Amino acid sequence: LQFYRNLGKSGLRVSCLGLGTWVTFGGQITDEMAEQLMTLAYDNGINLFDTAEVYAAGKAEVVLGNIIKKKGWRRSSLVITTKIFWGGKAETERGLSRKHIIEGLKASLERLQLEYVDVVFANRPDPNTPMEETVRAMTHVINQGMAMYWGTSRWSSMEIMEAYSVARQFNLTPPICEQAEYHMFQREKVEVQLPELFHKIGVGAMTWSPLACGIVSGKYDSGIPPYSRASLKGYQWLKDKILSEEGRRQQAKLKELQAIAERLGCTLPQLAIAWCLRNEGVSSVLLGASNADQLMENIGAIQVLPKLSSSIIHEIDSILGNKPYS
Amino acid sequence: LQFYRNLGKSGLRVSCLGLGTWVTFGGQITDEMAEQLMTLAYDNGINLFDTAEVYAAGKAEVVLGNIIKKKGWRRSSLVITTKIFWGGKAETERGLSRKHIIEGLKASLERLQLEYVDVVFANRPDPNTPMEETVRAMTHVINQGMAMYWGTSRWSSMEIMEAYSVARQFNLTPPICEQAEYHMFQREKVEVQLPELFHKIGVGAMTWSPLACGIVSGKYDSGIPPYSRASLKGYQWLKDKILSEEGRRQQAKLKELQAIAERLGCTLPQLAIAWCLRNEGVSSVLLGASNADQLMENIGAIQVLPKLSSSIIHEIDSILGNKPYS
Amino acid sequence: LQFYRNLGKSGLRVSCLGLGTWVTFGGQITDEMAEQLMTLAYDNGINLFDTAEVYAAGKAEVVLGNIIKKKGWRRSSLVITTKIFWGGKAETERGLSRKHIIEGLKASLERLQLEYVDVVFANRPDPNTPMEETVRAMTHVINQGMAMYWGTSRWSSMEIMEAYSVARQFNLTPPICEQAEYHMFQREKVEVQLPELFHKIGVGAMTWSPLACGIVSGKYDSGIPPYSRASLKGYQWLKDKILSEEGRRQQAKLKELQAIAERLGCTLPQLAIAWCLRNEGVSSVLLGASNADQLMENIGAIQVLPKLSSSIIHEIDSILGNKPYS
Amino acid sequence: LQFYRNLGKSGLRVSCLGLGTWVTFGGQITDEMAEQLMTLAYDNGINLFDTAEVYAAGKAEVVLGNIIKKKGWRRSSLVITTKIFWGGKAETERGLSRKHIIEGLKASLERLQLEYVDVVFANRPDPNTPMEETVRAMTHVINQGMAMYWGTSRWSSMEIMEAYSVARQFNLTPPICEQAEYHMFQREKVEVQLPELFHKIGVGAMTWSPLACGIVSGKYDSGIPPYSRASLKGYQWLKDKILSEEGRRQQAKLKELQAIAERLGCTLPQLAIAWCLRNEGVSSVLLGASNADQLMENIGAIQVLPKLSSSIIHEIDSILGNKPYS
Amino acid sequence: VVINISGLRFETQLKTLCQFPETLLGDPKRRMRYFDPLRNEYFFDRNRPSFDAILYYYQSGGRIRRPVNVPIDIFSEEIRFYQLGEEAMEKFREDEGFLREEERP
Amino acid sequence: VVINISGLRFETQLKTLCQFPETLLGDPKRRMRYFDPLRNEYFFDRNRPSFDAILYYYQSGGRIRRPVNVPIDIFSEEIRFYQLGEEAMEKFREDEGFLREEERP
Ligand SMILES: NC(=O)c1ccc[n+]([C@@H]2O[C@H](COP(=O)([O-])OP(=O)(O)OC[C@H]3O[C@@H](n4cnc5c(N)ncnc54)[C@H](OP(=O)(O)O)[C@@H]3O)[C@@H](O)[C@H]2O)c1
Ligand SMILES: NC(=O)c1ccc[n+]([C@@H]2O[C@H](COP(=O)([O-])OP(=O)(O)OC[C@H]3O[C@@H](n4cnc5c(N)ncnc54)[C@H](OP(=O)(O)O)[C@@H]3O)[C@@H](O)[C@H]2O)c1
Ligand SMILES: NC(=O)c1ccc[n+]([C@@H]2O[C@H](COP(=O)([O-])OP(=O)(O)OC[C@H]3O[C@@H](n4cnc5c(N)ncnc54)[C@H](OP(=O)(O)O)[C@@H]3O)[C@@H](O)[C@H]2O)c1
Ligand SMILES: NC(=O)c1ccc[n+]([C@@H]2O[C@H](COP(=O)([O-])OP(=O)(O)OC[C@H]3O[C@@H](n4cnc5c(N)ncnc54)[C@H](OP(=O)(O)O)[C@@H]3O)[C@@H](O)[C@H]2O)c1
Repeated sequence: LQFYRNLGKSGLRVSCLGLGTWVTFGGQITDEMAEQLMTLAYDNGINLFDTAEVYAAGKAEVVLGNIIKKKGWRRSSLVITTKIFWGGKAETERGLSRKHIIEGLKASLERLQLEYVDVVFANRPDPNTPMEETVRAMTHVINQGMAMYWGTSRWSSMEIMEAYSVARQFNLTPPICEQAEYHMFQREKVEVQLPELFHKIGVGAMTWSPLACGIVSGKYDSGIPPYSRASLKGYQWLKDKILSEEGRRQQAKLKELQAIAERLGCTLPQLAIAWCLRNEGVSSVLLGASNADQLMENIGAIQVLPKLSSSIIHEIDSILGNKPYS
Repeated sequence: LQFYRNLGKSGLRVSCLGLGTWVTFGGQITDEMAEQLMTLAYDNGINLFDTAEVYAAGKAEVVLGNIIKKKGWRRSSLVITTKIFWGGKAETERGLSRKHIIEGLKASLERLQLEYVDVVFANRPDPNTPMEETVRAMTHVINQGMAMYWGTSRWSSMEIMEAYSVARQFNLTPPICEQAEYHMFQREKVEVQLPELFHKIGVGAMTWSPLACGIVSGKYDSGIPPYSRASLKGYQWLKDKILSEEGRRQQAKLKELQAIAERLGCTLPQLAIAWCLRNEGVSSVLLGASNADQLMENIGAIQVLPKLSSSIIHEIDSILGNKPYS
Repeated sequence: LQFYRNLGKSGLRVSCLGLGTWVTFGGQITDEMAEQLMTLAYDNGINLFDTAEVYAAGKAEVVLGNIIKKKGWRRSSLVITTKIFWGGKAETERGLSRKHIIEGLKASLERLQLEYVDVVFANRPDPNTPMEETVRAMTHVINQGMAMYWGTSRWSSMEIMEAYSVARQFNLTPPICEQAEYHMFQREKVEVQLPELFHKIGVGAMTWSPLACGIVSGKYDSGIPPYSRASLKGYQWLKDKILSEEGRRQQAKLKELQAIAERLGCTLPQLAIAWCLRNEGVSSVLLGASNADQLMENIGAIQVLPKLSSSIIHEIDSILGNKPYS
Repeated sequence: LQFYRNLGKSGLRVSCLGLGTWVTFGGQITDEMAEQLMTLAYDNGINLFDTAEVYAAGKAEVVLGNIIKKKGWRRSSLVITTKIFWGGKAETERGLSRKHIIEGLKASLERLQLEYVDVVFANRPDPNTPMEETVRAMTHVINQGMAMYWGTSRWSSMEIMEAYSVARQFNLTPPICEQAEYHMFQREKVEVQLPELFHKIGVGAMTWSPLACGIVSGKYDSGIPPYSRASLKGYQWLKDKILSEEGRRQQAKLKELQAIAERLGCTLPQLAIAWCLRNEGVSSVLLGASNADQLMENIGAIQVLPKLSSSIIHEIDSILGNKPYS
Repeated sequence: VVINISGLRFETQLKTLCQFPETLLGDPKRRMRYFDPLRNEYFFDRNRPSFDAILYYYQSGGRIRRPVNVPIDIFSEEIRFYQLGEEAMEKFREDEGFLREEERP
Repeated sequence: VVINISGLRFETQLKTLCQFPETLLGDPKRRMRYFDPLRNEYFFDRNRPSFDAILYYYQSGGRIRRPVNVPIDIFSEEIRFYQLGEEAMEKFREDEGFLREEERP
């Protein structure tokens, strides 16, 4: 329906698709494909761009900050996020302490060459640091000007409620968003838990990896194609999930959904992206592409969403069968 | 009565007339008429100068910041305001979010070449952004030094009371003023609503467009004079309000008030400006002029106010007949 | 008794005498006498130096900031104060608003060439500005680093209690001191009112003009000596207070106290300074001198204080007779 | 057990040994031995480095800041502390006032050439300054960015509870640590008092001088060796504690503990360091060395700790006999 | 809205007080002199336990009780001070049992 | 959790309210419309002294009292509003002595 929607109940207006960053930027794909990938995504209305400080050991940000410096886009028209967690080998360089949030955002604001990011994310929950230190540290970088909002990522629905009860007590700022994984085979958290937080306290949801790193892309039925994600080093954990019997059963479940894709005049990635956007409790979907012909067919999946009637939803549920108990 | 009065219950002392800025500055009139218009207004005791960031697409501020840089006036003797709302084509460049208030005031503090404005105004209410984000954002730019006070504009009397109940809860700063339209044909809000807020919470009133963009100026009886406001492009909405039967009925009501102007040794703009200043619930009136001979006759309308007895008020009410139900 | 005492109940340690600044610095005396006056006062243990922004129309600070720049004293060993009130002809340049405290301290931190003063004083109470604006403005300049403490001057004992009930409510900083006039002929406020505030809330007292601008100095019995304070322009109000019958009655009361001065091996200024220091509710006395031979006899009045027994106090009370009703 | 443990309940992860700084750095040992002493301690996993502003009259920091500037270590991998108390001859240059914490940390951030220290310590309690001023001053330097945490040193267990009841009232930051002396002959405070604060409010313990300035090092049985600590000037108070009968009785108690050292394949300093680390209520031990062969045998005392069974603890208690009454 | 009866915080909605738009608390020009713009509340220096039955009169929609501790000469003043009207004053009458005297023919 | 009964702050644990997972306060979808995300509390505009015996019902584990000041037609509505159930409604019955009528054969 709406293209530009609010991030939860905050004032940030994000595009419903957002170009992410992983192994592609600074790693797998080159630097000229990266500048090509951003200019044909920014021109199609997408303003939300993600990164972190663990991607490519701090090289995914230098290839992202060089594009915006060269292309000359206004900073007021973009939304740049950044996650903080593992960015060092030392002991005092990974965590959600006050020393790492203030230093990690300051060092990742020179690789991006900016002056502030829009949202700064806590990449995973820290059990050693108390919750009062992480809420006080994220409010300090907002008030110094280094960010505008903050949000959690991979936190449970109890630790988001715990980092809100602290912020409403010490007069600090609560989080505005949450990054939770969401596709057709991991739909537990964003369907039964996060829609209750959106009505209670008003956090959003910014789902990541909607194609399960290319598993739902349908390229993994006959084996491993060359120059794919699983054919790179460090991704044996991905390849052992599709070579196993559990992944091939999902590949057996992808054959019937292939038939529902061609019925609606689309392909299977264009269904799986627009399947995530069928709700109102999801505020944006973080995409990912390796070349230009992958991306422009993914942005085209907005028009698939008005074709997504209640009948096609109700029988996709029959093929998957992993509807969570509500 | 008093020339320099307080802005509501705050500590800011403003002149009761203040030179505004619209289509004139940077648009209609030239740049040499603009520097002439400010030096013969600052020398007559007026210190309050208004602008915004939507006027002339961000060119009304460059012609205002160049005058104060050239004329060499002390910054401590002036009061410069600025409104924030529409200042971009993008989606994340118009609103009252935290991202636009902090960026829009920072970009409009380079076109003015200053270091801080005195009041920063919210130009119209935003329904998407919650009230806690706009009060927290306006308190952030005050504490960083980029402003001194803040106020609302075109907000209802409920959303000013809502942006005060938040500020007294989270220990933030409430607004000090409100810009509401006020002339002889729009006198509803500033007469029955805003005098109740001045006694309850202590906001002021800074009325804008006292001549209804030249309608009360008496130049629009025989048609459209050349080089007027209605004769410019983008002002068909003004011209269709005076060519309609509703505006000509107001022109029929301006013929009798023309007779009351010459009785008191003044003209009809000098009555209409001093008619607004007859209260104590109005703290300043924002003027507007196109040339020097328009302005010096408007500043002269201070002395008309001690001639404004209760008899002339009570029969001007009979000619207009739009006295609101109290 | 003790030389370096606390300023009230704060942590600031001030010398019990402090060299002030008025008509002498930048006005009456020259600039070479001024540098001579500071180096022979700083070497005798006095660290507290006063100024304001109305003295010599902003020239008493340029002659004070040039000495510390030239002599090369460490900033951590001094205590420099500054009062804010009248420092401009305009309407928005005098008051205790948020616009004048932030601008007046910033402009008076370039004439002093420092980065921060120690105490910033409100020179007289403002009836137009509400108390919540002046406490919020003085807490803003402390948190920005431009000052360290703040205090009131010429405020009544109710408006110091009102600027404390606000600061303990909105979580701001209360004042630490108060400048009240104190000599043998004005001893009402510092004896019956300010010792109750020192026990209740913990403010101090920093008395000013202990010789009543040279009236108690004994030089004004036979008339006006040349090159005195009363012989300068703008001081007719002083001269009409000593030429009147009321001042000559005080001169009649100074003849007997002249006899008590020579009994204790001192002169009459050395008694009147040490008469003020006989309490514990007074934390410092702000001196004032015109040449070197005036000052070194005034700093010597510390040793007169252990000679001040209860008998000499009880009969000085008999000569003056203005003991306030306790 | 664990090498890198949390500092109390905060998020700071410190090594259980930390190289301190006293008479050695900038004083006794040279500058080339100092750079040698840090590089062979940083390479063994120790990141916690201590200093203050009274050591060598402000020269222990210039020799510490020059090493990190030259060696090129990342600031995010270190933990640098600093204590504030006596750093001037003047009266307003020693204390825990707001004027000395803000100035003393700013001047000690140019001798270290850093931009922020990790913990800033209050070196001893101040009875003149109220507790609300010291908690407000330490929260001001944290929020300005000049530090990250703060802690107390030599404060009693009541003044740490008093500087916590204030911080939880005015919405400030409580301390996270406490430096208390701890060895075999001063074990009162860290064994019966500070383990109650770790469970109640969550402060840590960072013990200093574990060898009692070389008394437990076993070099002081036959007299004073040359080039020792007691053989330097200004350390007569140390020499009169080992030449007295009380210290020789401790030397009589060191002869039996010499026998327990060789039984476990270690020397007596390697026992005394690992004796302090046997608890969980102690978060780090601040070492001290004069040359390289002293230090590398002290870092080796980690492996002595798993040999420290309950039997060797229970009979070391029999030799000393100063077990506090629990 | 927040009402502070000499230290006790009573906090109810605005539409509850607007059910009776003729009383003290219902009229936005009569209660406006008891405002406190520093704490955003109305401060009355009245008896503490007598307001627990005044607020329940607005919430229930017309019923008048009397708490057990407050005597009758005290609770008859709070109905006179909050200007509840003679309709509410006579509803307090037969709740205490004392019926008013009938008009003579 | 914090419950704000028209100005009076009651603050209990979450596992106390989860002992009775069918009432108003026990069901996280029925009490969710009374939340207040600015102060992090639940705001009910009900009678003040009647909730002191509702909260003790959860804390003690099932007992129902009645405070002395609140009458029976008031306290019978708070059990109906907080949806304590007929088990708790009939436990309020014989506590007041009034036994229900037996079913005729
Ligand atoms: N907060 C966290 O903890 C966290 C952690 C990890 C990632 N993330 C975010 O998640 C975002 C999404 O990353 P993702 O790569 O996992 O999302 P994804 O959409 O599930 O992965 C897409 C991958 O499949 C391929 N692909 C996309 N469309 C295709 C199409 N039509 N046909 C064939 N192949 C197609 C692409 O190249 P290939 O064919 O070469 O595979 C791409 O690499 C990342 O950018 C990152 O910002 C967040
Ligand atoms: N907060 C908001 O949302 C908002 C929105 C809009 C404007 N404003 C403020 O309102 C302020 C007032 O603007 P305005 O122009 O609408 O006020 P105005 O006084 O009603 O308009 C005066 C216009 O009429 C003409 N005029 C003035 N005196 C005259 C006289 N004696 N005889 C003949 N013509 C005369 C002038 O030139 P012409 O004859 O050529 O017309 C001028 O353009 C603006 O400066 C702006 O700061 C605020
Ligand atoms: N907070 C406020 O509102 C406020 C207002 C005004 C002043 N103040 C402070 O008050 C401070 C004190 O100023 P003040 O001049 O009025 O104090 P003062 O001690 O009463 O005046 C001393 C004057 O008398 C003369 N004098 C001093 N000792 C003398 C001696 N042994 N023999 C003969 N003459 C002697 C000096 O030169 P002469 O002989 O030439 O007179 C000097 O000018 C000022 O520095 C200012 O900082 C504060
Ligand atoms: N917060 C406070 O108030 C405060 C006050 C004072 C100190 N401190 C901290 O305490 C820290 C520890 O200082 P410290 O010197 O007193 O600790 P220490 O470990 O008790 O003293 C060790 C001294 O003994 C010698 N030594 C060490 N190991 C030895 C070994 N195996 N064999 C022979 N000699 C050995 C060393 O050289 P020598 O043989 O030449 O003696 C060294 O000088 C300081 O760095 C400082 O940061 C804190």
